[PDB]
Amino acid sequence: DIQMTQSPSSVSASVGDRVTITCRASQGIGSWLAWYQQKPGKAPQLLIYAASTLQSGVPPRFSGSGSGTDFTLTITSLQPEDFASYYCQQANSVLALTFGGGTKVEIKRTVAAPSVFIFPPSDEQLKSGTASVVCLLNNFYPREAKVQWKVDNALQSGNSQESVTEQDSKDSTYSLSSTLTLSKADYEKHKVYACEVTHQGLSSPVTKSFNRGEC
Amino acid sequence: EVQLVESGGGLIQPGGSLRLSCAASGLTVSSNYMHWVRQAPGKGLEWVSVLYAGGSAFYADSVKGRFTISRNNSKNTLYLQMNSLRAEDTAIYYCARGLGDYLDSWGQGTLVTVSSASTKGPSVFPLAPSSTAALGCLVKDYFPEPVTVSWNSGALTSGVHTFPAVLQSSGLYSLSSVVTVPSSSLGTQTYICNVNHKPSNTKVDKKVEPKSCD
Amino acid sequence: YSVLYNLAPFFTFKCYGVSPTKLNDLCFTNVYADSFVIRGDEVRQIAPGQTGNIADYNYKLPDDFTGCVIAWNSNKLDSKVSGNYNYLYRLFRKSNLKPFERDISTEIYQAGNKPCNGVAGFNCYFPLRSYSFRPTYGVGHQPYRVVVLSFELLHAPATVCGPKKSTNLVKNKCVNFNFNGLKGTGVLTESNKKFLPF
Amino acid sequence: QTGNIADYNYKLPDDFTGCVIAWNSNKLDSKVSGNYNYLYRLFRKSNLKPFERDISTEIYQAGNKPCNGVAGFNCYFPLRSYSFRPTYGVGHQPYRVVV
Ligand SMILES: *[C@@H]1O[C@H](CO)[C@@H](O)[C@H](O)[C@H]1NC(C)=O
Ligand SMILES: *[C@@H]1O[C@H](CO)[C@@H](O)[C@H](O)[C@H]1NC(C)=O
Repeated sequence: DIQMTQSPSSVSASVGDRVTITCRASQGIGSWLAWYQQKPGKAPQLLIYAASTLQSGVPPRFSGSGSGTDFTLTITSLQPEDFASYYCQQANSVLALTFGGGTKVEIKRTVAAPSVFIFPPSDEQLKSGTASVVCLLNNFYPREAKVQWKVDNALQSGNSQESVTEQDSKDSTYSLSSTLTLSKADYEKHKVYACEVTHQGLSSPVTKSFNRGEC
Repeated sequence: EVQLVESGGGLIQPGGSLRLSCAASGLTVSSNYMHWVRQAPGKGLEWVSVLYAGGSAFYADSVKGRFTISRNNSKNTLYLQMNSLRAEDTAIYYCARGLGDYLDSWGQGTLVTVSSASTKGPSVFPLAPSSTAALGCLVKDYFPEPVTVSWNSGALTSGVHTFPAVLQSSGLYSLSSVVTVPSSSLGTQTYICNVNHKPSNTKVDKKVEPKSCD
Repeated sequence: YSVLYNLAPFFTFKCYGVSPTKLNDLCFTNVYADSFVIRGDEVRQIAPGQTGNIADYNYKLPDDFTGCVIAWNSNKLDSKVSGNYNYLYRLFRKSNLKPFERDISTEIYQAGNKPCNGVAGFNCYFPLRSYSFRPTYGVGHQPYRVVVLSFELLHAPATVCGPKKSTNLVKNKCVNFNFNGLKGTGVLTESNKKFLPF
Repeated sequence: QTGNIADYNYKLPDDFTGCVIAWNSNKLDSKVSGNYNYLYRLFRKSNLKPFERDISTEIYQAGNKPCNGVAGFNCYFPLRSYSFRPTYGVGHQPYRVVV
């Protein structure tokens, strides 16, 4: 019953910007503290060993310390290679069992306008009895990507799931796709299926509309 | 100068028996402390088991002591015994060492996947680009992880974005892959997506081309 | 043992093998006291069978152990804002040892195949670390002064016994007196005879 | 007999006639987190008579300060919980005793 949760869930910052992450404990733990950098595709690497002393093979600019139940970590001179998940493990004195949810940091893309595309379901999938409608969003920033669906000019809720990729290493972009899953019998009941996207880079919301059967 | 390697992982039925191996390069396993950590997809890392000097070991509170630790000092390696596998046990395994309630060096990692449900092939559905352009392929109803999607047998790499797998309400994974192509090459270049993963041993090739009306 | 009540935050007995009701009448020929400091979040570590970071490395309690253990809060004595570094604990060792022994040797730990030969380098660290304590810690990180009490039953002539002598005397009345074990009834009367000191 | 239970919980007279039955209940009455449903008494003002049940919840008073129904200075709770667990030895193993 450690009951630790890392807040905030996600932040966005770039080179020369100010960013920090705070990890707190529900119960009083001593001066012991540690931080880990978890990136996909390989094992995570450590940051520090003691409360203030760093590791031999880590940048010297990582800063983080605390005395009470609240701890924080921040970076002095941000680099593009330090964008991974952050985790905290202070102490347990018996088995070292303490961790939080985690926090992922992303770098800006000058608030790029999203590229909105709509994918109609294939005829092969319609034979199986399931219709999937996918609204594609690409080359956008920040996370405020609305995929608010409009079926026959009516509101839809609790029928689509969103997936976000990791940031690219070349151009540092986002990628979001939401799939609208419905039964075959409900697919031909309606005619108009559309998804609208609201973004900071767009002055007005952009809606991509396709019709079932209608050219 | 120090590197940790893991072996023995792979697909296994629930309730099976398997022994893991982890050899330390330049380190004696009979002296230092070793730690085991797991990380199921969708959530963070979680400690598994720890070994003391000898005759004592502590496990997780949720589990009922289903891992037994056996260490041989002659081979300088470690052995673990799988017992009473469940659906929640499907996670990545990292070989770790610890000192002073701190972790310094971790291995590359091995995968252990418990499949209560049988392995099924992936269903590929094309995503025809309607009249730059966006096109891709849809992978639905596949299990278990992972799958690798390549375009034109790896020739097409610019603009390819493989979306992470999501868990549906039926317990099956769904994945999408798209690529941004200018509209001037829609009718001149044929684009194919490769969907294949070794758990199912199914090789599916799909062609994506635009078409009139729907 | 009648001075047992001195502190309001006094912790319970949790005696192992000897009930606190019968400690007064039972006699122990030898009493051994072992005092050392333990953090507040492993106060239950001192028990036979139970292992941990300190149970099998600094003080092991045998299964056939008699006596009791006690603890109390002392967070306002051995704590400072700067930090206390006088107390040291051992962390790295080859294996567990026999109970009831003291270890003084603090040689360099061997963890890798290549020996370090007393040089603090890779695969070898100092096993002796300090108790970092602050007065702003939580309810599980206070320095607790703990003393371990053990006895020996049937091993030597016994001298340590509780007070059972009724705390008063009788003159000019026949009572069932108990003079160091013998029970008799009679009136205690002054005698004119001369008695040798032995 | 003299003990924690033989003095304050259950006594058997010298002229008692009958049998004592014991069985291991570690496979049934034990709990992984500990069975606290069964409790025992450790503090009483005087020795308990045989074939007598003590159901008083009064706080035992050692000093002159009145406990006022709660524990504190020279005041302790006579009722204590058992430590019945299946992963421990005979001492923590519950036994079904019928007299
Ligand atoms: C014996 O002791 C008494 C006093 O206790 C004394 O008066 C008497 O003289 C003693 N007997 C002899 C033979 O000295
Ligand atoms: C019965 O109650 C009285 C007080 O009313 C008490 O003095 C006595 O000790 C009790 N009997 C036993 C066996 O404890």
